[PDB]
Amino acid sequence: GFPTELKPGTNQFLTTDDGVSAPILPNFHPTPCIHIPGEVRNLLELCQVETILEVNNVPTNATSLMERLRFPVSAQAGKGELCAVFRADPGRSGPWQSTLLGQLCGYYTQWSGSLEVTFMFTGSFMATGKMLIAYTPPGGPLPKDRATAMLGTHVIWDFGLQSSVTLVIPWISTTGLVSIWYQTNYVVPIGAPNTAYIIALAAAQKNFTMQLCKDASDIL
Amino acid sequence: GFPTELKPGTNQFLTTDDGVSAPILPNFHPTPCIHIPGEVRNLLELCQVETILEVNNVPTNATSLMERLRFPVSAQAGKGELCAVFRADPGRSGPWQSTLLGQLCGYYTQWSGSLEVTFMFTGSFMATGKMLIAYTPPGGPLPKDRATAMLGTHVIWDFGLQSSVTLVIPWISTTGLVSIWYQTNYVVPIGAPNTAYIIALAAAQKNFTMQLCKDASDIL
Amino acid sequence: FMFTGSFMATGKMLIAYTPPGGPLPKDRATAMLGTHVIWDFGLQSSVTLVIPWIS
Amino acid sequence: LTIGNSTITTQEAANIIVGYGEWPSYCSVNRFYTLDTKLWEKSSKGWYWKFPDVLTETGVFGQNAQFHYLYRSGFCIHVQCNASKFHQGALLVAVLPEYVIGTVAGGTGTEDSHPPYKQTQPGADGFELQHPYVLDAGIPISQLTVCPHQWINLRTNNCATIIVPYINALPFDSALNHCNFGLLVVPISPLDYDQGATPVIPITITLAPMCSEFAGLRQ
Amino acid sequence: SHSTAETTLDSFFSRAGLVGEIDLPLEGTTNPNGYANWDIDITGYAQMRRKVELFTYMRFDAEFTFVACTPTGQVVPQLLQYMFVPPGAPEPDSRESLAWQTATNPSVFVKLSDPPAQVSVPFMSPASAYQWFYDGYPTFGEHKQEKDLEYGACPNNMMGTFSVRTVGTSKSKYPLVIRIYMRMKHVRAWIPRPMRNQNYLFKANPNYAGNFIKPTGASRTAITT
Amino acid sequence: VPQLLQYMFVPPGAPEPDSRESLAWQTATNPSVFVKLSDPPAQVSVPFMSPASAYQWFYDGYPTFGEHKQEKDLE
Repeated sequence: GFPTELKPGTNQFLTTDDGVSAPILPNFHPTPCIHIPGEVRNLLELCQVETILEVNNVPTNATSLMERLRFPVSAQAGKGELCAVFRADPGRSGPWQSTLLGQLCGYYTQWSGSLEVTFMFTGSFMATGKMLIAYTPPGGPLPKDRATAMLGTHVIWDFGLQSSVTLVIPWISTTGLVSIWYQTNYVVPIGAPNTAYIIALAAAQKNFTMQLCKDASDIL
Repeated sequence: GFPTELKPGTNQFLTTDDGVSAPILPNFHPTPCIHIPGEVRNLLELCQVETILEVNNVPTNATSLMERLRFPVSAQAGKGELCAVFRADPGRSGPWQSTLLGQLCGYYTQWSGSLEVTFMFTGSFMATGKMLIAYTPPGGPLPKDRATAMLGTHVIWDFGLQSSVTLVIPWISTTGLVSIWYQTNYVVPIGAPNTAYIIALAAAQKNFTMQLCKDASDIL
Repeated sequence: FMFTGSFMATGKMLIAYTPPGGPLPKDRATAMLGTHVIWDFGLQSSVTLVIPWIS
Repeated sequence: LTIGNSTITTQEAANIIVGYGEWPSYCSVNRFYTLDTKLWEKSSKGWYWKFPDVLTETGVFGQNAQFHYLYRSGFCIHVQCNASKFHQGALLVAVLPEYVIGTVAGGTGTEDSHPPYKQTQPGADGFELQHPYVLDAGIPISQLTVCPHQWINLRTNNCATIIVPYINALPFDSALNHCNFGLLVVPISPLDYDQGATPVIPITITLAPMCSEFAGLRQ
Repeated sequence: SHSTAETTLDSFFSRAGLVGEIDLPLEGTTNPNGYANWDIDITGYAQMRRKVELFTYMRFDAEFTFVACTPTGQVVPQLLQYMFVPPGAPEPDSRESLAWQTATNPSVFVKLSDPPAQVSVPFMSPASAYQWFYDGYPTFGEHKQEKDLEYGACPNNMMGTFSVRTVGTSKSKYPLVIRIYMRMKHVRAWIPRPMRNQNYLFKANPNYAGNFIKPTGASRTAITT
Repeated sequence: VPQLLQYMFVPPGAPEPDSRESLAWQTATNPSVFVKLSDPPAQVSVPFMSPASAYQWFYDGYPTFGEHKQEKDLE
């Protein structure tokens, strides 16, 4: 009635709208809110939790899934390469779609920040040896041996420390590569198991975040 | 619902409207704005930059465009007329559609203000001579010789100065004419080139501005 | 170094010094990597070179 | 700063020109680079250069700059053109940011595949413009002066300088991945001289960046 | 001047004009599947394209509108759909595709009897500002020898995609003709670039042809007035 | 009846349409509005477009503002 004509496009219906509707029950009183020990604020803190990562993917049998998530180590192999973790890109298929970080990033398009990983060793109390962690920046060719990787940012493993070995990637945004190499041969005392299995952990840093949502779904 | 009836013409759709629409993504956060050394404010400062002007347009061959933008000078011609720049009207075809000032004014209908031009000379260090710059106001007949043009506002060229010669038009709004004449013969020392080429520059003054936009396009 | 050209002449010149041990110079680019002196004809004889050490 | 016996004769009376009245910035040195002399001829039409990819072969620190990824420096570009007092000519020097090289698609069919490596690599010497009116890119030569430039006249000066900071497409910039800029030199008035005189005009360009960065990544 | 509002860069870019033209005839071969798609090609029209190369680095938003009409211009009781496709999201492939019901893709239900509705999209470019010229390789991948699937649609430059569909299992009864208009609210540029003046050869690639014309040839000789 | 009609203001500099399929219809610089006639009539306004300070219904001189006073000028 009051003189004012709204510009055309009054009844457009887009999902993003910040519209409020009249309640179907204008007299109901909602149940009181309680305090629960659990609490969630954003997706950032959920990315700040640690979760396991997988390397080996050779066997596919149903009763054989466990030896996928861990990779073996033997004393016979020396001065070479044990395992080469696939390219660093959590959104795409590879290592990171198994962990929580990649899957939640699966609901997003692009991301930027820094990533860090920590490594845990499961050898005997009487065992000793030396290990190498190799990181190469994107763009650079494939590593050849321990010497070429040692030129760049590398982490050397000491068995005087149990799991203090950790790596931090300054920036991630075509993709970087990380690998593991034998700095020295594996030596074991007599009367001890001749082989062990290795596991690793991963998480997200403070400055890691996503920007835009993606409509991605696979199953079902 | 509230009693008020908008006057007829509520859903008229005109392009000039200052309307704001609901974003298609009500939750996205735009990328942060950065500081860039380049910066643009209006069309006036872009008109305040210098750009070359063209006079000669005799040859049309593809490998012959360069001698268009400059005009030659020879010692044989004397006490006469070397070059007569076309009528002063940047919007229309002629001299000024080659430079930036006229082309941007091409997107506009009418303009008012003052214009200035500067001249540069490319002779040898051992050369000398005298030159004349002629401007006639609109309405007045065509100039006949150096004497008739000298009655009006004229600029005399001195070769003791390299490019200090400049001209300022008090007002432009059917069109004015400017020409170049030989005040004296061209004298050159022996052992030096017998001819030279001349170039000029143009720009817009502070008080030059346009008023109304025009829907003008030619190619493609 | 002193130059004895005409008053109307101009050009560019290069002075090359290589340290002992290093191979023979190939062109102006290789010598330019080391300590070199560039000659300007805006100066008459201001061009000079100093060897830090000789043994 | 001499490589053995590299002590050239340099000018001390350069004409100082500032760019936008703004000095370069910090993270977001005394080596003077030397290039091969250029010969200017009566029928010459002008040249062009592409940085930093072609720059990584002439400089002493430029040769190492092939392996350096990022840059942090200020550019003091010196262009020198020595000539006699009775020579005639005119030269233009300017910098065109984000200068995309225009490929030429001739023949009866107006369609070509990905740009050939022959066109992408003109060498460290430089290349000549096929049709310098359009800069071989369909861009009119009349409009270069809107960008930073300098006028070189034989009767007026023999040298010029240009100072430009780093302007890139992204706040985080890569020098070995993204082509930054290039230099354009084109004659406006063809050079003339008397019969029997020297027909070759030397051109030299000197620049002095500060430093670059290695970067590097691992898997 | 004192009243310089009409002379600013916003006013120099303040105009809604023709951007897209897509037709959906009742029967034919242009779209025998009942739907169509449109890529945002501002460079397609030389009118609006020639404006942008005056600068190299620029930022702009946009708003979009839709008009449905018959070849005679009558109004019919049917609905049409419009949705913005981000680069990550997949384009529809069939009329009964599962992409129509995807929740993460924003879509709106609109009745064309209602006078035309208009929607806007904010800054979607991951970079700080748009770059109409990328002095390098079109693909951002690590391979520089193959025909990658990401060629043409690079994440650093593309700004979205639209699709159109008439929803409903019952068959559509009317022909459709659709016209698209766009306009910008905020425009900001940093560095000027010399204006592109000579004739164009390709639709989105600045490559040119060997037949040279000059922008002007009206003036015969210097002596001639 | 269910149809739409177009209205646009033509400034003196802009060219008038010449055909039904003319390119002037899609010109961006010419303001035009899409209107449904079923909607009760819409109204638009134009502000002061005269380059001069005020209108003059009588021009004591020549109808043309050109420098020629003998021909049949297009203006």
